Amino acid sequence: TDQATPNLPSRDFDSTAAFYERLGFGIVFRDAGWMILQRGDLMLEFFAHPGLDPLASWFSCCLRLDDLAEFYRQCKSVGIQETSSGYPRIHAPELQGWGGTMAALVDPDGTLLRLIQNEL
Amino acid sequence: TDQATPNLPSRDFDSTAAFYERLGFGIVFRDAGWMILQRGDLMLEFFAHPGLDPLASWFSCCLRLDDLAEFYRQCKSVGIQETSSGYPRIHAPELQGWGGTMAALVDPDGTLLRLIQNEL
Ligand SMILES: [Ca+2]
Repeated sequence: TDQATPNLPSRDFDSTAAFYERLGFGIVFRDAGWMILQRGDLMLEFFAHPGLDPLASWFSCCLRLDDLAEFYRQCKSVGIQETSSGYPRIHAPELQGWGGTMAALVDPDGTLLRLIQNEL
Repeated sequence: TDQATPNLPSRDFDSTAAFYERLGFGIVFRDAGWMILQRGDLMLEFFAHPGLDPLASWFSCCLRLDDLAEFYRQCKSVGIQETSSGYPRIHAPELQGWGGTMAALVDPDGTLLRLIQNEL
């Protein structure tokens, strides 16, 4: 099956893996410069980027989810805080101008994951 | 189905849509700041980034393809040059350091799409 995957920066592969592992992602590949995490059909690939400046980062991807509320619930239960300040953090689901609901997760490297509910 | 999609920059949605249309992608959604292109199961999302410098870009994504050969054949056939610098451009499939094969496509905004043959 053809699939397009995001390529996201990681300042430290161990901390990235540990963060996403709490959300159900497992490592399916890892070498000195590349890491792939998977959670069911969700696949994220990370490149080593020790010099990243999170505040100047335009990195982001979308997670289009069949059940956004489950995932969102999961983020809050492992202790990611609902806040506007610092990272990592989450932003609650909000009705968007396009009739759908969307939340946001910001990971330890300041990467924005837009969480979007699939049109059921 | 859950899916993670890349979010890639575009200085001009018209030039982006016209380039990917030659490779079989259609527009699924477009507004002033966001655009979504689709080719079968491949989904790419673009955000407006008029200040981007295509020669200093860190943006990339992977295309993990059931038939890389076919895709690569379509790139050449629409006239994307196989060269070592400048954009857009293509890099021919290369047996990589994992046993698999890989090619590279650089798009009109300097974005690197790594083209990988899936393991059938
Ligand atoms: Ca056209």
